[PDB]
Amino acid sequence: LGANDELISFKDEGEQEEKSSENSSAERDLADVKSSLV
Amino acid sequence: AVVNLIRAIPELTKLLNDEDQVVVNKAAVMVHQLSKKEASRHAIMRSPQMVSAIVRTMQNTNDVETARCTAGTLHNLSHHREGLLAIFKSGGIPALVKMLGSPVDSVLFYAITTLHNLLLHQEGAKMAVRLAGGLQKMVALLNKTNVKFLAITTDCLQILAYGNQESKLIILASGGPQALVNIMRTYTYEKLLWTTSRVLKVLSVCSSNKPAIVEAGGMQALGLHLTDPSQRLVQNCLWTLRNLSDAATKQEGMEGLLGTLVQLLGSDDINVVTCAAGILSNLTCNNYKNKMMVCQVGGIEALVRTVLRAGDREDITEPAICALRHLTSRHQEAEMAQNAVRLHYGLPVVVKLLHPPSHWPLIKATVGLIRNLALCPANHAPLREQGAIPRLVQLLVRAHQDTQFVEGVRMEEIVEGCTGALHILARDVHNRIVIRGLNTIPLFVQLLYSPIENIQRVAAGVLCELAQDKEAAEAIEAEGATAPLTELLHSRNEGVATYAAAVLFRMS
Repeated sequence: LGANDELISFKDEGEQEEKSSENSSAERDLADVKSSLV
Repeated sequence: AVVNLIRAIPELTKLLNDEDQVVVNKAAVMVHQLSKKEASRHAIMRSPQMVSAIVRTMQNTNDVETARCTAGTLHNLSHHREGLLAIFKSGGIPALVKMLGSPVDSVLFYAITTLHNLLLHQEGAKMAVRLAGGLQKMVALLNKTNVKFLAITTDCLQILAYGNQESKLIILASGGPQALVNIMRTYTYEKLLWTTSRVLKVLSVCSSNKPAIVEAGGMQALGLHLTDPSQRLVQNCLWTLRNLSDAATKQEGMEGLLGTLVQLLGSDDINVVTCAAGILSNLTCNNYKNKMMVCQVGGIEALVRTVLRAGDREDITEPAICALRHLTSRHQEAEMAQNAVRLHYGLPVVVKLLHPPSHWPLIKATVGLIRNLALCPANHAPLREQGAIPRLVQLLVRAHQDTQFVEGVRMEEIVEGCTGALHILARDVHNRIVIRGLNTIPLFVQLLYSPIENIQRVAAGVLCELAQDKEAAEAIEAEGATAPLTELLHSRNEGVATYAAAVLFRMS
């Protein structure tokens, strides 16, 4: 009894970044990690 | 006696090219020692033949020390644009990718770190790595246990996969989702958790990767870190969880995640609130177990507060309302939930949402919630007093008019929803008077002619309730309802047939 449940799509919400904005850089965080590993 | 003790590059390049491997090995060591000094570096970087010889020796040698020295030399050259270019133009990428298969750590580390440097600053490096088969090699290395190495490897994957559907498919085919989820469930190193969450976020928008991440235990693994002190990590997990949510409605062991999500609704960060609401809405869809858990930890109250805080922001109210809709039907505590929405002061705002500026998607969901709330008799009067009936009728009339995708919603769904809500509200004698007074009977009779089975059912259902009152049964009969209701006795839908028989009995 009652309304039917339904899913919500966040397709656009998720595809927004990769389409409008350039990818971020993690060098600041990994620079020390890389030198240390080496 | 022995003199001349203490052009070097051109000499070493010749030695690395020597057919004698013992000579190559010794020359390799010397070149490496020289790469340690900035002065000797430029000399090496500026020699196309030197770099090429270093690259060739690395991938062809069978001596571990020579592999180590040449790989280390290239790593040392990768700190400068000129070095990166030379490595790139000399076939260094295919060589480095091959080195990713090395059984020696020092070699693997020089290789992955140098590749990361190429990917970050060398135009054309991403494509070359993909072509060389780097993606496949990298995913295979995710079973390594050095967390710093894993952090650099996963970031390489993120750089290569971002905005590239083909790369995401390659990662999927190599078993990337399971390996990434394992990392989230095993390690505590924040930088690795973060670089890994970034990859999962990128993959979560791929229709093929989504189901693989979920089945691997991704929802539970990401949920484990929603309370970590790292805001960037929490945000990445939340966005990823939301993208995956519509595919995780069949997963077990979600207790912990659901609990944390409800607590997150109380966040001052509106972005966290919005995501958690969206995730909760999808996870409660047709899963009584999840609804039970959400209700048990105060989800109704949290969601009502969320609706109140959201105002006219429909990216928050739609999921919060959809979630409340799911929580108020078909589960052991649905009755408790229907009452909680009222006891937590939510009836007035829920009814308000039926009015402009709300758009159809939100209105559709709100009608559905009111339909559920009406199942609880204690909600009959409050809903009437807030003006729910007149507005539901208004929406019905408008939607029906159109049927004789609007803003993304099928008006037929609004007709079905409003009429269903009215059917339940008509269980109350006082509501029947209001419904009757809005001259709705002629419209309800017309809906019996609807080609949509579910619309005929709710139409007959509301007429059935209204017919309980003589004068109403009379008005229904005067509208010529007898003919259609008689034909409906032969409906394929048990509800339609039963309701029709009930109205016919009452008209007589």
